[PDB]
Amino acid sequence: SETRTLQKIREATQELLKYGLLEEASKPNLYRIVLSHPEEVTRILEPLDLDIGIDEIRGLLYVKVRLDETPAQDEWAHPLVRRQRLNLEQSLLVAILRQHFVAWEQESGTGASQAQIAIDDLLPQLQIYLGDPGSESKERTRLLTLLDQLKGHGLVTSPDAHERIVIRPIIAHLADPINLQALLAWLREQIAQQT
Amino acid sequence: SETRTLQKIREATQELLKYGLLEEASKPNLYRIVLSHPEEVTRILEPLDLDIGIDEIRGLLYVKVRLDETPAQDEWAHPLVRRQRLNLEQSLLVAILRQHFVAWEQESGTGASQAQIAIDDLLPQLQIYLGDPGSESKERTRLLTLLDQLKGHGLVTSPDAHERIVIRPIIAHLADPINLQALLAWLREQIAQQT
Amino acid sequence: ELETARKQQQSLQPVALSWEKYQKQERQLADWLTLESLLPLWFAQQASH
Amino acid sequence: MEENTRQRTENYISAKNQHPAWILLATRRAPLVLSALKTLFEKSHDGIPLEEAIQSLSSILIEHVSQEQYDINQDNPFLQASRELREWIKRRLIVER
Amino acid sequence: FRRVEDSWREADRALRQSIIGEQYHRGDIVERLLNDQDALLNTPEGRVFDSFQQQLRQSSELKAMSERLRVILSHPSASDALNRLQRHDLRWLVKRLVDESQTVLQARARSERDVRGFMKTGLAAEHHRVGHLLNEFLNLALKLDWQRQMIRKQEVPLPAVGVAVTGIPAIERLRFKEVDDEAEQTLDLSNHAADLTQIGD
Amino acid sequence: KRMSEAKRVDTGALVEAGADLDDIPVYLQRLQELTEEALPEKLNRFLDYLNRSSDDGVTQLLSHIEHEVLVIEERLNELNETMFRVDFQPDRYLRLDTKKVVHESLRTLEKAQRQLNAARFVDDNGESHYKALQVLVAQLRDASERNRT
Amino acid sequence: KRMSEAKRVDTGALVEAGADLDDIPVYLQRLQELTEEALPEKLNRFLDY
Repeated sequence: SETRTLQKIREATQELLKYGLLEEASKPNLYRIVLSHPEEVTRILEPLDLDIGIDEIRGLLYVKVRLDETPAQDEWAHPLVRRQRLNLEQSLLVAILRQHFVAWEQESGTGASQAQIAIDDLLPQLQIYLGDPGSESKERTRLLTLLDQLKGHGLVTSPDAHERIVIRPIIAHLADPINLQALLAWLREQIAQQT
Repeated sequence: SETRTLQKIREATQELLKYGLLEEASKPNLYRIVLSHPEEVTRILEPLDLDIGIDEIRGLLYVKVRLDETPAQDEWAHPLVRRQRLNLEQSLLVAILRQHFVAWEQESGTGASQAQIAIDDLLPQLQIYLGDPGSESKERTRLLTLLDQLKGHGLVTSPDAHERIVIRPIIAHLADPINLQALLAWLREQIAQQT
Repeated sequence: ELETARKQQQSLQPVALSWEKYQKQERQLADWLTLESLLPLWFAQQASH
Repeated sequence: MEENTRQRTENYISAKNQHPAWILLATRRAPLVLSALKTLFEKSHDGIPLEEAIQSLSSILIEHVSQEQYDINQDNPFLQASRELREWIKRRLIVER
Repeated sequence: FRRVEDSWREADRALRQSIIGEQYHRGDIVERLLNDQDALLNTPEGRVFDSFQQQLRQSSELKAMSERLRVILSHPSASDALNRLQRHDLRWLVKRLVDESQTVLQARARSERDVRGFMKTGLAAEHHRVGHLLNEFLNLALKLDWQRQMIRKQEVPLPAVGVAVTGIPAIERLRFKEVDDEAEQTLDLSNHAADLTQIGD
Repeated sequence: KRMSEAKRVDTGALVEAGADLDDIPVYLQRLQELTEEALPEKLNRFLDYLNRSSDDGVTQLLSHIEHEVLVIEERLNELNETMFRVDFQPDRYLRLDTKKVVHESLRTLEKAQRQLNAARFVDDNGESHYKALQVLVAQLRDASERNRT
Repeated sequence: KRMSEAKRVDTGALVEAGADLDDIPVYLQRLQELTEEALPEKLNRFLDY
């Protein structure tokens, strides 16, 4: 019947759907191919109510619901996407990494260099804001579980030889950072009131 | 201004992608919408290397992997598919379910999905192949785990109040003669290797 | 089930019986009309002689 | 009759390695298991409800905590009773329906 | 009787297994059922069962036996000869037997139900083909090693149909713990001492 | 005529095909298959086996009920033992005497079971046995369904 | 074929009849009787009720 879409476009679109993003520093072929065929990609995604947000400064592509704002409800619901709500600890970790990424972009500029941090610099703040689980080993296990969970969402890389991790630039496009700031303020108030 | 696909078609295709299948008996409106523009749905799914099969007789639409240039090793390697490959205990349960399905269809014709079987009827059948651990509760737990796994693939509804399940007509297409005769040859080969 | 199987076989047996009785007439017919087709040439040879 | 002589040894060996009863009597821990099981099954003749059975077995095993040479549990005898009922079901000593 | 039970259980299981056997016509399976049952019945334990059944027919004698047992166990000497458990067992011997035979009858009923399932199949055209295919596959199945988990969890080559796609991980779908609901639920440990003057005359 | 007659008593096999010369193949194929299965000759055996199995079921059940009744008798004897240890009054104690119900339905069941035991000896391939068993299971199922009466 | 089917549907008005051409008069008699007396009368009773 009709002709076929270019195999590269199909492959890149399926990748972007599987991982919800593409990175210039990781998969340059798909990234540049999608950017050079942007109209085609938005045409493919249009009928699913999907669209691509783009970032040349940070070299990040990502999907974004194309539903018109408040179309039928105050806050939308999309069949093919599930709006998960992170548990408390996960919210703290995203808040911490968001703030550190913002500081990194202050010191280095936006999208100029990847954000990095050491596990030993995160563990003290997790202890500060959540309490001691019983040992350094349990703290590290909890942090590893959380970091794996975020890696599932494409928010963090795996630990490397320096016990360091890289913060995925996708955080710059998070939904409600102000709610994260509010939660952080609530936490710094609770850490004081509780003791 | 911009060409936006009919809202109904967009909603129907999004839901159909969500559920992997779409039955007349449960969502007739979207099913008919798709049947009214099947080439639109094919045009929509073609780029992702997904296609649309159809069975108007039973009233079932199921998305199936496009065959044009997918890896011949298996279509389950497709990036978008989320569910794991079927395993052969699940395949045994599928075979028994298909046998019951055809037994019922003989009496009821190709009518709506009244294919229902008591959970108790399965235990004797599975007991032959999977042994007798001598504890009806243990084998019930085993069978219910298998049925949960199959409901993951959409072949059966979860047990209702009366410990009964309904076999989704999709099974007829996952266990149609060509698939059965491919599996049969592969299993004969496996037994030959066992010897 | 067994009773209905007995009735089905009782009904079907005469079908095959008559079908054989009919194949016999089919063979009786085919070769006989072939003989009729051959009659003119036999009579032609005898008339020539 | 000579078959009855030699083939009988194979019968006995197969029983030794297969039959649950002989396997049980051979285990280093047989008497405790046998006593507990008879205690359970003597007082009722219609089949113990599983939960009642595990409770009674935990009560019994609480007694045997004094045996220094047999798997002393002093942290949760209930879990021990559950695990051992499951084990005995695995040996086909007790079948539950 | 504890072994009569096992004999009939094995007979039923063998019949069920052979039903999955493709070679059998409807007539062959009925013949197997009848002959397996007769053979089981003609073994020694089968004759035990049959004699028990005849006694059930002539129930007068069994009732008389149980009455005599009641009389026997009431005697004082019974307490000396047997402990209470043994006396109980001997008293309800007949009940125990009448209950135990029910398992033989239940295995027999299971086999009969399975042959009912098999017999009625006066199939049609489309069904018949896949019926033969499934029977062939099931006969292949029996020769596998099911108790080995690895064999159970082998990956079959079946086509991907009903293929669902979900959870495209759009960053936007995320939301965060709204702990701002801080209002505590107050505790109530007050003893509600009551005055009786509030109920009427 | 014969082919239409055969379809008159078909079940799911001959209906898929017509009633002309091109349809004889499948008809004679069905006849051959039926002859190969050879079900009809089994009929006399299977009637006897049905008689025996269902008679076993019914008799076992009707005896299980009887011995349950006797268990109830034993329970009342235990109660009698308990009251006998205690004075209901200065020189009295209470005793529990049972008795057998004279319900019409039990009388009908007894009649039917007598007939069933009278049917084992009439030799007609167990047809009378089957009729007696039929009437007995009729009562069993009837009482099973409308139980509360 | 059609008259055998008719006898198949019949409820007792053709039990006495055969399935042969000599029975064609029987089929015609029953059909005319239906059309002109029986469907009319039965319809009249139905509408009265």
